[PDB]
Amino acid sequence: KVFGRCELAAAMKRHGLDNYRGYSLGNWVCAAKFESNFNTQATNRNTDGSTDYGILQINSRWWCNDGRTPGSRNLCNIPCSALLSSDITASVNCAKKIVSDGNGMNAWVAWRNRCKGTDVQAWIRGCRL
Ligand SMILES: CN(C)CCCN1CCN(Cc2cccc(C(=O)O)n2)CCN(Cc2cccc(C(=O)O)n2)CC1
Ligand SMILES: [Cl-]
Ligand SMILES: [Cl-]
Ligand SMILES: [Cl-]
Ligand SMILES: [Cl-]
Ligand SMILES: [Cl-]
Ligand SMILES: [Cl-]
Ligand code: NA
Ligand SMILES: [Tb+3]
Repeated sequence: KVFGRCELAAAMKRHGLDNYRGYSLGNWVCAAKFESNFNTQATNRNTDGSTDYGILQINSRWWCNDGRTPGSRNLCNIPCSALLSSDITASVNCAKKIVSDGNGMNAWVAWRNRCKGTDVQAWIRGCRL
C-alpha cells in the first residue's frame, strides 16, 4: 500500500505514535516519507547484508527475522515480511520498541538527516486529525 500523507498520519495516530517517546506526529510522517515514500512494501538491502523493511524501513540486523541476516536478532519477535503489510500495526509496534532504545529517532538515519531540526509539523498540515 502507498499511503497518502494524511492517511498515514491518521493511522499512526490511531496506533499511538503521536508524541510517543516525545516525538510529535510530524516526525513520524517525515521519517516514513524519506524512508519508504509512504510505501508499505518498500525493501532495501544494506551493505552489511541486512535488509530494511516497510513504511519505516525496520532493519533485520536487530528487529525482525528474515532468515538471511546471520548473527542478527529478532527483538520485535516478528517475520520481517509482517512489516510489509498494508496494515501498519506491526511496523508501529516495532517502531515503538526501536525509538525506546537509547538513541531515540536517530536510529532512522533518514529522520536524522532529513527531518530532525526541520519544521516537521508541515507534514501534518491540512490533515483532519
Ligand atoms: C546504533 N545501533 C545500530 C543501534 C542498535 C541499538 N542496540 C545495540 C545493542 N543493544 C544494547 C545496547 C548497547 C549499547 C548501546 C545501546 C543503544 O544505544 O541502544 N544498546 C542491544 C539491545 N537492543 C534493544 C534494547 C532493548 C532493551 C534495552 C536496550 C538498551 O538498553 O540498549 N536495548 C538494541 C540494539
Ligand atoms: Cl507527500
Ligand atoms: Cl537471520
Ligand atoms: Cl532476538
Ligand atoms: Cl493501518
Ligand atoms: Cl529522545
Ligand atoms: Cl508535528
Ligand atoms: Na534478524
Ligand atoms: Tb540498545
